[PDB]
Amino acid sequence: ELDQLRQEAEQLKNQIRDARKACADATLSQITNNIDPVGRIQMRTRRTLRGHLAKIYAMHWGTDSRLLVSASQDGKLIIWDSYTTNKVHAIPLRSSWVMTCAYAPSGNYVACGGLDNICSIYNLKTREGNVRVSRELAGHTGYLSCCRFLDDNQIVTSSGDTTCALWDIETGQQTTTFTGHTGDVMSLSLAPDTRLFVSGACDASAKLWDVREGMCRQTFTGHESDINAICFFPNGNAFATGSDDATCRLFDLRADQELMTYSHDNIICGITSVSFSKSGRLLLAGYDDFNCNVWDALKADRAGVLAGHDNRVSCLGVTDDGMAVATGSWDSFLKIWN
Amino acid sequence: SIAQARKLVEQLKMEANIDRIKVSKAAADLMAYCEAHAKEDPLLTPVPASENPFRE
Amino acid sequence: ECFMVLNPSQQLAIAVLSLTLGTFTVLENLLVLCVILHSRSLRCRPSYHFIGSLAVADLLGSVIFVYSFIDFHVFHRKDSRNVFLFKLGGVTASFTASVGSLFLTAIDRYISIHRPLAYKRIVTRPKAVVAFCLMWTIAIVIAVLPLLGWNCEKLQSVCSDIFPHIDKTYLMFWIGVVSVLLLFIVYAYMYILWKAHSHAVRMIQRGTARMDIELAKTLVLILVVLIICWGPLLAIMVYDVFGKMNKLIKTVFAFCSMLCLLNSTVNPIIYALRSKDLRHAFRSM
Amino acid sequence: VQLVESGGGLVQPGGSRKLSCSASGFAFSSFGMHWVRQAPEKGLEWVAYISSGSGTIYYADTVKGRFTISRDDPKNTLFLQMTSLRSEDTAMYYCVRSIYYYGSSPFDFWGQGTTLTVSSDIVMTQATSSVPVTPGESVSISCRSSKSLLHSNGNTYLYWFLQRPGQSPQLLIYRMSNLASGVPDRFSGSGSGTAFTLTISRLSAEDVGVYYCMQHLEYPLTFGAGTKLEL
Amino acid sequence: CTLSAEDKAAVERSKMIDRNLREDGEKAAREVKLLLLGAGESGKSTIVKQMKTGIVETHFTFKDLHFKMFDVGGQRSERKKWIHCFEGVTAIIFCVALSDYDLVLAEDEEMNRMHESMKLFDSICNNKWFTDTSIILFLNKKDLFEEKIKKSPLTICYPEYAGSNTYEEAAAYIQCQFEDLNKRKDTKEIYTHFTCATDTKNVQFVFDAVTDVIIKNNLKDCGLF
Ligand SMILES: CC(C)(CCCCCCN=C=S)c1cc(O)c2c(c1)OC(C)(C)[C@@H]1CC[C@@H](CO)C[C@@H]21
Repeated sequence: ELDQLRQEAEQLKNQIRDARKACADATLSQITNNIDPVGRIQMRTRRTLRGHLAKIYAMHWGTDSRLLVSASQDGKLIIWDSYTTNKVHAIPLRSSWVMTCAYAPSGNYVACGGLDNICSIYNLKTREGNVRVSRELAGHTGYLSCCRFLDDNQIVTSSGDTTCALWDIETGQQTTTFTGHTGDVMSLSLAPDTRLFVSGACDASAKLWDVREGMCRQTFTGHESDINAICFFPNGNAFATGSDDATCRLFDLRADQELMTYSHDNIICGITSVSFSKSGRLLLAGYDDFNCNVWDALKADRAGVLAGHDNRVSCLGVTDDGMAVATGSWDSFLKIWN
Repeated sequence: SIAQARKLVEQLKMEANIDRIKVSKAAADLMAYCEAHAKEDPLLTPVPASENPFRE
Repeated sequence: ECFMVLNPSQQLAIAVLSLTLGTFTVLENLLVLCVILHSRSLRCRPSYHFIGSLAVADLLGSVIFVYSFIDFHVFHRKDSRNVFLFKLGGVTASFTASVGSLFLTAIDRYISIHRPLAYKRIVTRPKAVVAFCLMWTIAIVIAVLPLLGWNCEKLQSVCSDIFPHIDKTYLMFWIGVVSVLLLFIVYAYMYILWKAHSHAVRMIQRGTARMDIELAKTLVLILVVLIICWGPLLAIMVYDVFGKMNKLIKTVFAFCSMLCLLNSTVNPIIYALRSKDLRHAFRSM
Repeated sequence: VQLVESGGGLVQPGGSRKLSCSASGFAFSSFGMHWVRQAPEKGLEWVAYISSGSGTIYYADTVKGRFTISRDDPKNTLFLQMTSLRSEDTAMYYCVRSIYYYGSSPFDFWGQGTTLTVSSDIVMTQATSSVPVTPGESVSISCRSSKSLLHSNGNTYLYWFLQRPGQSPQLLIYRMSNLASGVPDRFSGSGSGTAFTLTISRLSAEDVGVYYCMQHLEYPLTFGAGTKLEL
Repeated sequence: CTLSAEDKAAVERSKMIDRNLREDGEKAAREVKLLLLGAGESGKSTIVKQMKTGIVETHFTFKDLHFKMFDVGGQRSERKKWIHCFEGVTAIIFCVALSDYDLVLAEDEEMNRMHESMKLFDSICNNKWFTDTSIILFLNKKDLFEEKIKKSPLTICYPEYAGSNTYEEAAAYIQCQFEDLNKRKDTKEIYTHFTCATDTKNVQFVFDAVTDVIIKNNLKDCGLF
């Protein structure tokens, strides 16, 4: 019967709720007292990357912490040098509705997908000079929300038809397919060892997946609305979120429940992308009221504000060495906040 | 939705059987991660323009 | 030759007025020059440089005028050339740059209804500051030109009686190079009220008048301010090539000099208060 | 990807000739192109340069004013009109392509090179003779500048070229330590400042040829006289 | 400028990339980007056949004006999470089939098909993004609308109608049940047109109504309005 299975599933929901309550002996906010607070961190705009002409919807730092791809809502995908703010490439995309962007961690490839449901993969370091499309990864139904390279041949593209996927670039077919979400998937983040990834969604639930196994390890819940930001802790054992009830939550993969919450009562707006710092002490979350504000990650004190943008900060990225923070907004500028 | 109602429970049984450690130990290494690596974080303490690439 | 004519008791009335209306226009202009640069949504629209150019020119030209106007018309204190001639040359630089900026806002709104699909490309912050600067710098070199061209002290010309050191050979140039563009403004705002008239008839003759009469209120009230102020001001000073130059003309022309700051007082009302995109920033702040 | 060259012949001194290279196989309009000549018993020597979009043209001081480098980017050809040529302008005139962005490899492709016979500044000092060597041997080929090549941005602008004889030189080490695409990993460059070494750890007989170093700090743009290798 | 020979030539690449974005940000500013919304079973395919995956950009020129229409009906995803991509469109072309006043949708409980296209209309007028973007509204299939209003009245889809089974008494009733769904009668205009086989005068309506939007958007960009 369909009725007795819903009679059973809530008991398993009542068993996971009891098991997480058997482990919540001490809150993180009371363990993370009796330590030094981080104090106010002020970060000034060091660069402004100007050349876009529409809403920057995504960016991704290249793994050398100097290059920077940035997909915006014209047909362009500009690869910025950051240290002397030149444009290394400008890649005219085939559909100008791109909701995501990814720099491959070898430097060679760059992917961007969007409302065309297709994850085009570009080959920068080539022989004939110009940046060339190597693949167009079809096969999703809804819009693409986030693309992430594991290496130069696997890419994890979470789309909006309630499904993530794992691709093989050299062939062009989905190897696995991570389903189990209700409602859209809005952002993913690979673990720093690239074995697991989480995937925030529009049913207020992140979900820890395994790229080798093929289905969900554990499903986190606790938000009130659409989760549209995910960042792993740099340890790779916890992860933040960000949602449209204007609150972050630091979850944990080993305790299977959220550890703290990041809400100020003077913000009501919603979150577009979060990102930890190096060492996992800051939780720089990008909000709809045009400002990032650096939460301390252990105590919920809002330890600064990166207001320099004239519209919604819709993409946020900390370098792989932690030397700078690049945010990009719905006005076409992309300020780098060292 | 008989097939959908089974797949929700086959996952939930496998999700319930997970060795959960405590928040007393899930946070004591998240604390131990930051305090070990706060020397390597150029956003907690501002290191000067001598070690900054983004000075000018 | 000096022209010591002064009203007996009417002099202090208009001098503390222009000291205060010249501050009543600074209170009228302070919250427009600030709001046009405070608000991040307003500066990036390129026509607001022209409303910005009119903003400074009616503060660079209101308060430099009035001290040049009150101290001349209390005891005639300033009696040299350099304490006088450069000072009005600063005044007629701004009030050339103001009506220069009124010309820029007129051609800005001219092509935005003549060539409507191409206005967004043409008037851009590259091409905005192209003409935002050159009209300002050809104002002053058309203004401090008698310091570097003809003085009646420096050379032989017909010395005007309206202005002591500025010649009648200058006031076919300056009334030229104001009214060559002040006649363009009343054509520019005539085409707007006709190209909207040919538009407003068409959206009813198609179906599914009313467009232009919303615009015509806030157009002729601009178009008469360029006539209720710059009209009788330029109507008096054309007599200098002519043969009127009477004392009652010299009496009443002093009572139309402060119309040029009354122009400057009502110009942010007809340009910034009509701006709904500026009006909410006045509501917000 | 090839860069074939036209022109060539035997003009009288005082005469003129127009070299042209037809570049095909790459997006030619975004490549800064060069001309590099090689006197027939000697090493390489730099002649001219044109940028992407022809927006910046340099010349060497020996051929400044007489030579005009130009190109037609829709035609995918790059010219060099030489006027009032001397008897020292007899060389094989290679064309080079070089794209400059962050992390690019300039001078990566060299043209065939047409001989143009005629009828009769940083200095790079290699100074090493035709070294006889057995394969499998570690060879250190050392160049030496007259300036500290390490720029303020941390890049050391030294390039290492292998001209196998009968061919055009090819890039090996496209900055201080880097390696061109296609060079086997046994080649390695080392050093900083003024003394640089190209160390081929394992050897063969296929990488025999003469080895030029080149600086790239500023557009004098001189080559070293090549350390010849032989078996 | 303490730049090397390659650092100088890298900036010359950045400046000749900037010169190709600005030269392609003017080929993109000359075009008019519409947005063909509408519910299912409306006749959006009737309109993109009258002119010329997920999104499908349709290009067509009229009187030296290059249009672009983005039919996002093939998305089948959440409309909330990508409708801010079209925040700066010129004019939302809407489509309402007049002929679905008596048809119902079998999925939801009551689900009159006209009752949901009215509810999508209220959901895109009153978006926080579509404040300025003036809706062009195409009431499709008026020829099929007469040949079933002589049989069946409009009182099915709307109880609050008091009129006879005639076209003009009821076709204008639907327009005044659509033109008042916006709570912004001051910020945007709703242009309405009754397309059946009117295939010459539908792009002419869009060219006229976009030129009305282009003019009024210019006169607020100048401040004059
Ligand atoms: C701004 C405006 C309306 C016209 C300027 C342009 C005139 C063309 C010549 N440009 C040149 S050069 C103007 C009108 C005036 O009536 C006066 C003005 C300025 O300035 C002061 C206060 C110095 C005058 C003092 C002497 C007064 C005679 O009793 C006349 C006063």
